[PDB]
Amino acid sequence: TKPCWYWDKKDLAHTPSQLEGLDPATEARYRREGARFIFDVGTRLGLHYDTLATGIIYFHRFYMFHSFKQFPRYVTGACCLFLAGKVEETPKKCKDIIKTARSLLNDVQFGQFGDDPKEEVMVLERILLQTIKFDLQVEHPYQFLLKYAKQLKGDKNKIQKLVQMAWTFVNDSLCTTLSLQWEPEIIAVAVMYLAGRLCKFEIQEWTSKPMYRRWWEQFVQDVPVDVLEDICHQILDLYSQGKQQMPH
Amino acid sequence: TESDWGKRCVDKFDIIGIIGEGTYGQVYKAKDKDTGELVALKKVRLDNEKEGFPITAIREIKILRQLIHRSVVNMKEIVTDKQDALDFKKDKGAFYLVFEYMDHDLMGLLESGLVHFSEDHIKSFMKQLMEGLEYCHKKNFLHRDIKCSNILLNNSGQIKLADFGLARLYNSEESRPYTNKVITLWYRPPELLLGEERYTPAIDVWSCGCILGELFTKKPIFQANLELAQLELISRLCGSPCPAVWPDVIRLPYFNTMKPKKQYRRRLREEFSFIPSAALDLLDHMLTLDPSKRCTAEQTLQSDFLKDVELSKMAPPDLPHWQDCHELW
Amino acid sequence: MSYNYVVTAQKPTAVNGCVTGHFTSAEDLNLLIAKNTRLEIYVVTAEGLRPVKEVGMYGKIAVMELFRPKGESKDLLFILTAKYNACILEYKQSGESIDIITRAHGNVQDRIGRPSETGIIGIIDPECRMIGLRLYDGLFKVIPLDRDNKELKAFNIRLEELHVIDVKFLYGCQAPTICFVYQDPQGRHVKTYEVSLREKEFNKGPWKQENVEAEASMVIAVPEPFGGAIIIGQESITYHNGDKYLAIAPPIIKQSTIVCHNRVDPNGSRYLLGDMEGRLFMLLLEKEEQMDGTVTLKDLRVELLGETSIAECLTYLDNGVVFVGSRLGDSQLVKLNVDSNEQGSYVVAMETFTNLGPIVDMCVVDLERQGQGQLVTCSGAFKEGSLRIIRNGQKLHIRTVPLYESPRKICYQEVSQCFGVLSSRIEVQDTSGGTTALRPSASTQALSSSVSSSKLFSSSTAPHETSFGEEVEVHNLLIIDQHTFEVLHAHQFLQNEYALSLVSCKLGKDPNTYFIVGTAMVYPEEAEPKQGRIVVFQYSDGKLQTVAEKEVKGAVYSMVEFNGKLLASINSTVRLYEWTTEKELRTECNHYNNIMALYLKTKGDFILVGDLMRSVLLLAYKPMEGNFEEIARDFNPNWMSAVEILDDDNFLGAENAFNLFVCQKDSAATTDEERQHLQEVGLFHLGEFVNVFCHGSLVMQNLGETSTPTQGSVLFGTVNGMIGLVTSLSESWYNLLLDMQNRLNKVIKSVGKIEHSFWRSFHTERKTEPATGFIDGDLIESFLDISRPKMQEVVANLQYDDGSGMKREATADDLIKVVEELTRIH
Ligand SMILES: CC(C)c1nn(-c2c(Cl)cccc2Cl)c2nc(Cc3ccc(OCCO)cc3)[nH]c(=O)c12
Repeated sequence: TKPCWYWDKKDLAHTPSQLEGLDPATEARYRREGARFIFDVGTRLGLHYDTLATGIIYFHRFYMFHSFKQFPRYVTGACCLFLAGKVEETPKKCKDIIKTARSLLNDVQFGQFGDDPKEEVMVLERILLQTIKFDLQVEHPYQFLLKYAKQLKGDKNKIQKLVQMAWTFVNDSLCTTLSLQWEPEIIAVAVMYLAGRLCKFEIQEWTSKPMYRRWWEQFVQDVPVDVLEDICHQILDLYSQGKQQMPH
Repeated sequence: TESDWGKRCVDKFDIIGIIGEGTYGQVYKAKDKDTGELVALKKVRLDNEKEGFPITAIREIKILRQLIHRSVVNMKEIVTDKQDALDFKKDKGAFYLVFEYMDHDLMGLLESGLVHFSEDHIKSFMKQLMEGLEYCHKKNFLHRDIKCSNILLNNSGQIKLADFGLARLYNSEESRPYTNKVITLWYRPPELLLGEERYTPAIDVWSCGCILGELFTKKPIFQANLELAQLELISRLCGSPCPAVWPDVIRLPYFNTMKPKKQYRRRLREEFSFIPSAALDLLDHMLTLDPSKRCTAEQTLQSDFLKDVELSKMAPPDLPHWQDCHELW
Repeated sequence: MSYNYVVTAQKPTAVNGCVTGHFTSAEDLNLLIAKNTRLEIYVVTAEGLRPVKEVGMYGKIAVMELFRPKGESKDLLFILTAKYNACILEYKQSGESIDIITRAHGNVQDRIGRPSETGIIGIIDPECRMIGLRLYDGLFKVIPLDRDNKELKAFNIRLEELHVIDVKFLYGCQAPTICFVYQDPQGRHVKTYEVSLREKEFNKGPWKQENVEAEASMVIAVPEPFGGAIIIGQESITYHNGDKYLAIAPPIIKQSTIVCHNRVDPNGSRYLLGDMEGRLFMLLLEKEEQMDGTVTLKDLRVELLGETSIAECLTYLDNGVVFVGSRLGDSQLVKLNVDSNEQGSYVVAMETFTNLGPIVDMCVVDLERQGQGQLVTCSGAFKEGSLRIIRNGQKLHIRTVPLYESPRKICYQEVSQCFGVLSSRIEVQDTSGGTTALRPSASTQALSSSVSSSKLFSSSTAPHETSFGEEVEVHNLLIIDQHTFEVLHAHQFLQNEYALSLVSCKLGKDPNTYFIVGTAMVYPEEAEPKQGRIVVFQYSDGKLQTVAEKEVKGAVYSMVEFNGKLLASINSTVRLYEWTTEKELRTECNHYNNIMALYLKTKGDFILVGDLMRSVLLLAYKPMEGNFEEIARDFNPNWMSAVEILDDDNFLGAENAFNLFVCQKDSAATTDEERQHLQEVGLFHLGEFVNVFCHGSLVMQNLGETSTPTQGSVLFGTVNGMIGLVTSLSESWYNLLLDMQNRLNKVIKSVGKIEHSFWRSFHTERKTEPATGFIDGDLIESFLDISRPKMQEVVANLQYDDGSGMKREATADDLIKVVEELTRIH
């Protein structure tokens, strides 16, 4: 019926990219760059956040089936956004994505697009569609972050600080393979859980079950804390690997 | 696995012929070589590459995989032509959307006009259509192109909606600007004729309302060639749009522009007096001018006309297959 | 775009209705006969009919009634066309000048309504206060006959009884009153209402509902001496008038359905009744006068008079003379005698008016090696069935060959100097368990005979029970000599086997010429036949030999010879068979993308397929591969009655809505989608039901015939007996003829003031399109009949194009010459 889009962390040691001699740090870097390319390009074009994420999820999924050495990442990124726009009904013309990609890429990077940028991107659409098995519908942590926050009642200002801090964590998790390890519902909870710890908030008090210390179980059944901690640790790992610090 | 779409080859189907012309390619009738099932293949051509893959098809793939209902057409898989090449970037081979084959289409069955539709046949037909629309509306999807040709019927009496090419998600909280020229003039609601963007799901109800009337006369209700003439015909029957019945009609762009000849009174019950009482009241609510006062799909299912219809007792319309050829002397 | 020309070679002959009255003068007795689109006016004499006037109307005549409102000297005529064009007409004669006046006119179509099952009904009040029209279920339309209603404006009264069978205005009522039989789930009932022009609604009627026979068919309004109404059914005749109720159920009428009625005595003492088997009865109202001075109806009696042609309409004229208007066979004048003849009959035929009847099939054959061609039709039905031989000689010469059974298909086999004809006759389940024919006919009066002994469907595990009295069709292949039209041989097919298709040809390397028949096993239980045969016969030495049979899983609706191979359509499938050296049929290739492959035509390696609802599809045989290919399909949905190929690119079709259309290959190689699109470039409302298209012409060809502008020749036969001809034009010739039509339509006065452009517009219940690609040759050929002032008016400012001279002005004498050449194609 529907395909399975989630792998175990241990499985990422065997992406095509890894087995062609790319080391783990480099593939992680390529993923961040490709995702942030998609993010930045679409933001310049004024695209809805769902459209950016959908392109990123396509991009992440794509390189579970192909190697970064045979498919230049920024071409792939551009193509993903193009289709993402048509899927999410925020369409853009391919020529406009190229224009923006050229504005943001230097001369070396734009070399990936070859002699005809538009053609290289349009051609890849066939491969992308077959790669993602035409499973175009994608859900993202954002909608769950809001669906669950709406059910929190309490200090308007403390809850809004939680939401914005968690939202930023969602934007940052798109640069990672979490999109490939855990369903979005878990991500939304994980980012709430992380923002709560950082803000010294005890979310259970805002739930309909204020003495249910595991506040998330009423939102997402069957989630081990270990899973949430693994996700949080991975988000904070990205924050430490940079110079940037937690938003607070 | 069954989910790995886009890889299986169209070699696996014996093509029977071209049933019809679609939007993004021709539609073909075919038989699966392995199982013997009849399917309908919609050809999607990306060779033009003006915008690559057609969005119309993207909507049909995105939505119809989510939607599973007895009265919605089941997309089975997507198959491709032989690459004919080991290297990509040289492939123009098209993709085919596999659907369940449907024996007949409603317009086709009507255009012959010797099809007889009793009250019980209409009950069974309409209930399935509304149940499918309700399924789609609960999932917050708008068909936006409901016409007779889009309704499909096989001989068992099963009704299935199809051609979701223009379907898009509707958000009640966030008003979203829409295209505003989506439904065929004959089945377009007065709100769209007045250039109302951000339309409600009630547009689909109006179209299904025009069909309800059409099934009792065998003739479409509002036949016009131009947007103004259509508003006039609707007005001769439903009454002219005016704040008296449509408080927000003044906000619609073309209200001061597209005035009908007169400010007509509503005659729907008079010109349809030959319709059963349970059905006629359903029509009046479905053909209500103000989309905020127009009934919903769920409300149609909770009507005296459709509430107590039994889904099991399909009651198929009698279709002539012998003695139709030679007219009885 | 494509350009074509359509003319009538023989006008409609079937009688669709007939009335009497005082229409031409308050003094004369008139007989108005309505054939499809044609009105014939006669005057009754002591010998027969004197014709006085004939007009054509731009519409099918649906209602025809004579009435005389207070203040008029003579009867006026009301006519309503099938496109709902209404009008009131007057006859006016000025010495030698006869013309028809349009006194009132308009179109009474409703924007919303469901057309009724029993068709348009029109009746007029005895006091001529209003015209009643039943056009839609649940509605009764009233045209009040006031002097000011020159546009025939009308209003609808809501009618509760949705399914109405028949209605009449009653005699002897204080107010205008209607009597109608209607059907609801509890059976059929007779009910009455009063019509109020002041209130514009119904009021409670004079007498209560009575339950009537389930198959109550017709309502008779009886004149004032008795009053009330008579209800005719299948088994019983009943009279109702308030509390009075009578019922006679004589066994004689049960045998055949009664279809027509007419009053003989203005008193209402006597009526005529006719039934489908052609019998003519007298219905007698026996009076009894009471001491009040009042006369009541004592009893009803039915007396058989004799046999007439199966009549759509009867009308008694005067003395003993009755006009029999027949749709299935020849119309008649018959005299009713007081004394029976030695055979017991009171009916003796006077005159016989030719009716080509329903033309089920036909072929063109040069019987006398004349280069001309004679047209041989399958005409009529049941006892009226016949072949007709038709040749030009200025009128058509027509020989009639009676068959007394229904002819279905005809094909000519020259090698055998004879015709093959498929036929079916009606037998009835009898007390022997078998069946008995109601009369002898061609398939029983054959010189030599044979009966199929095929064992193919011999298991017949599925039971088919028979009840005494039920009808069955018995199908035969007739071998008929081309000079004498003697039935040389009759082959009877299997029980419940229908013969649907017939060809004569040679196959493969086989030198023998065969008759091949395609059949279907028809059982009342089956929605669609699932068994059938292709049978190969050889007619040799006065005997028909069964050569080979091929079983098929369906009905062989159509067959045609295809480059020495046999092309047959079985239900949805279109199949190509080869004829082996072992004299058996062998399948080569199949095509399945059809709903029902009803009609087939070929040209070269191309095949045109006519479908029940999917219009026409162009196939091609690809010899390099040994299979079929789909070339192009007409996606617009049309119900087909007959198809024909005009040339390698244009295709002609006939719709069940009485429409003609022409499809062409788009011949644009931009997209494979365009090539596969057959574009409907010709649309034309014919007004007739086309059963058969046939290439050929009846015009004598001495080879000296001037080459006419028209190219090609297709004849077609219709249900009303009308025979037509379709031919092609050059772009230059079409534009001239078309520009001239628009000029003629402004000049020529239409009966009922019906716009010609409206009449010829393509029309279904769901669509109306302006005609295109077709020249109404009958309009063009009327230029020769208009007065000189009108001719010169037509040619004013008329220019020619794409000719020797690019722009060339036309004169009245110029067009008379062109039209006269166009009259020579038929
Ligand atoms: C792809 C599937 C969902 C589909 N599509 N369509 C369609 C629509 Cl939804 C709109 C316009 C035209 C067509 Cl063909 C469809 N029609 C129909 C009705 C239909 C039309 C023609 C048929 O014989 C052609 C004989 O040469 C048989 C059936 N049956 C479908 O299955 C279908």
